[PDB]
Amino acid sequence: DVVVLGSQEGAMHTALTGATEIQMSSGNLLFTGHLKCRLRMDKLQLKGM
Amino acid sequence: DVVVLGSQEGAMHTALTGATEIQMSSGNLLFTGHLKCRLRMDKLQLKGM
Amino acid sequence: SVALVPHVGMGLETRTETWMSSEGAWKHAQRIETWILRHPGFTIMAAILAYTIGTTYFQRVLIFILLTAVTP
Amino acid sequence: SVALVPHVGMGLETRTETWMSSEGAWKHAQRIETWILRHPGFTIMAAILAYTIGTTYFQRVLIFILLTAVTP
Repeated sequence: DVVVLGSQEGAMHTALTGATEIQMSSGNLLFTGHLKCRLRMDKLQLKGM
Repeated sequence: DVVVLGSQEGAMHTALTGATEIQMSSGNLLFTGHLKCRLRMDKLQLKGM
Repeated sequence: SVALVPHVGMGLETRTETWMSSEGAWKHAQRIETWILRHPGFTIMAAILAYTIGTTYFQRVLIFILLTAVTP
Repeated sequence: SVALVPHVGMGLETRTETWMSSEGAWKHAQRIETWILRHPGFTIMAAILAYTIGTTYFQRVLIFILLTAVTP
C-alpha cells in the first residue's frame, strides 16, 4: 500500500528554530543582520556658536 | 507576537514509527497481536474408515 | 526528517532572538530527562558500565553522561 | 515536539512489520553521518579529546563514538 506522508509544516518549524526568521511580504522586509560604517565628521558645525 | 505553531501531523508519523499501526474504520479492524490456544482433539474421526 | 537537523549551531546568529528562543534548549533537556524517568533500568545498566570501563573516576562521570545522551 | 519521542524501543512489537519498516534505522545513521561530513572539524577536535582522556585504547574508541552520537 501507498500512503501520503502528511504535512510536516510544523516539524519544519521545529527545524527552522535556531535561525533568525524574516518577514517577507513585498520584495523584502529584511531585518537583523549588522553592518559596519566608518564615519568622517569633518564638516560639522556645532549648531550655533 | 503570537504564532500558530503549524501542523505536526507528519512529525507525529515520524513519532508513531516503531509502532504497529492499525486500520480502524468501523468499530475495529484490529490485526497483528497474537494469541495462545490449547487444543483437545479427542473427538476426531479420520474422515473415512 | 526535518524532525532532526534543526539548523542550530550553524552560525550567523544575530543580536535579535530567533525562533524558539530560550525554549528548545530546555525542551531538549526536559525531553530526555523525561525519557530517563520512563526507563530507569537502562540508566542502571549504563551506570554499571560506567563503573566497569575506564573508571578513573572522572572517566566514569563522562561515559555516564553519555548514558544521558544515548538516545531520546 | 513529536519530532522526538518516536515510540521505538517500548515493547509490544509484533510478528508483523510496523511503520517505517527497515528505514528509520538506516535513516538515523545516514543523517548523522551526513552531518559528520558537513562539520569535519568537530570530528577532529572530538577525536583529539578521545586521544586525551582515558585512552586505554578501547576507551578512546568508546568516547569517540560517543562524541559522534553527541550531535542532536
